[PDB]
Amino acid sequence: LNPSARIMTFYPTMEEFRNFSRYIAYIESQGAHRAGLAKVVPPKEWKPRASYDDIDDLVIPAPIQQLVTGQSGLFTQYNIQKKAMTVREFRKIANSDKYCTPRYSEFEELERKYWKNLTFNPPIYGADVNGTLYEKHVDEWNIGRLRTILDLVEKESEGVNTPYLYFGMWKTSFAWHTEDMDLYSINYLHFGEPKSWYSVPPEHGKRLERLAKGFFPGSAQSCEAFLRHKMTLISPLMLKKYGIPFDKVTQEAGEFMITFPYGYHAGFNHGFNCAESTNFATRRWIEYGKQAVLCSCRDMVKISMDVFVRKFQPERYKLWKAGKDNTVIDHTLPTPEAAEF
Ligand SMILES: CN1CCC(c2cnn(-c3nccc4c(=O)[nH]cnc34)c2)CC1
Ligand SMILES: [Cl-]
Ligand SMILES: [Zn+2]
Ligand SMILES: [Zn+2]
Repeated sequence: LNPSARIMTFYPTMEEFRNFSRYIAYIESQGAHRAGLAKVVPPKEWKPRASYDDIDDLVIPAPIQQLVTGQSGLFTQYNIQKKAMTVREFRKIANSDKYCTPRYSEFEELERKYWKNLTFNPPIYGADVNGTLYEKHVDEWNIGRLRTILDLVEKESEGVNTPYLYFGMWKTSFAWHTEDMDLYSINYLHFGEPKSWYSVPPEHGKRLERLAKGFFPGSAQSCEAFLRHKMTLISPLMLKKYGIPFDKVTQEAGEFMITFPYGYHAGFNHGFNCAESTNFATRRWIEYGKQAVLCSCRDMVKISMDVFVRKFQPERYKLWKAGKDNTVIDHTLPTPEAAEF
């Protein structure tokens, strides 16, 4: 299924939505993982919070000023940490004449304005704030407690399993990358202006890596997995010029985005908004975690796979420890939990 590897959108009912892990296995049975990114529109009746009029006192402890350098669709992003500020102070700056969104009719027009102006007037991103906007009683798709097998690290083995908040403004960006340990991720857009994404199918990920290595040879010699530094920006026109397959999608308030193992993604914010995210796992991820290429030059996020191999692959434990496990990943295959569909 999904032989084109295009980004799929799902509209689950209230009954289908209630079981997170089962619904993840369902979208994989439909071939959603092949694109490396999927959209899930929850039922209109479901709300994770009754109101967003009570979060002005929330503190953003480490805001980052995003400085961009480059030309011809090739850029490097540098971070400057600024002093702590509240959501109220952040919203005032985000909506001010200096940083607000420019006037536009079509999305294509805004996308052109982004790629033409990303090196001028550096914006401020209220990124990686530890916290949640979900109310305590919410049991459906609660980012703060998904309860997947990723919790086996947490049970006696900065958290990858904990929630993060992202306060955006016009022209704030996220560079090309896969998740830490090639895990899955979940992103919910709570309120505000849209967030646009770019994605490369996992079956074509090595092609993006080869292109990036050719463009930045100095970075590659210093670190094998330099894309994990999250500093590299490559425009969709540069990917098209070199025949790299990719897709695009715009996420609106009240919508979920799912990233899959070894799915490269990048993107930008249209204006003032707030997103919540975390990492999660399925049984299909274990092989991805065992084979993930890690950052060498840095301190970096490293999860021991030992606990997963004992529990889910006891027959291969001895062969794995000796380094003789030569399993080849087929990126098209769905998770074993999708067997019932
Ligand atoms: C400690 N942190 C762990 C998660 C790390 C991480 C991994 N992925 N990732 C992102 N992916 C998708 C969208 C966004 C986005 O809208 N803003 C910012 N970061 C994003 C951020 C950052 C560092
Ligand atoms: Cl608000
Ligand atoms: Zn990500
Ligand atoms: Zn490195």
